[PDB]
Amino acid sequence: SRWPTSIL
Amino acid sequence: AVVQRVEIHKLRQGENLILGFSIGGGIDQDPSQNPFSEDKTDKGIYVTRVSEGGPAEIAGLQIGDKIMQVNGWDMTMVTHDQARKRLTKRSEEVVRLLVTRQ
Repeated sequence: SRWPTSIL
Repeated sequence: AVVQRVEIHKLRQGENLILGFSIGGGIDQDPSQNPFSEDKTDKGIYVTRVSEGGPAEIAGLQIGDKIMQVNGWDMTMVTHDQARKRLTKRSEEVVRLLVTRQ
């Protein structure tokens, strides 16, 4: 929410 | 923490070369929100998820690993997007990660 993650 | 060196061979998935893991962190993010770091001032790039059977898993990457370098490029003081871009260069099928693991 306040800490995005990204799929790689 | 213990230093590990992993060599990921990306998988072709449509037009893209994918790595099979997710990242959180970066100098532009709130380090206090990182559930994986020992030190909550650590603004580094962390592995937040690993796809079962994917390139990252096969290479030995584990959830919670801190990414120190990708192909010799320093990852300790980059933004989240800069990290994403470094890991996903379409011209690079093989990426070597220097990580630390608790």
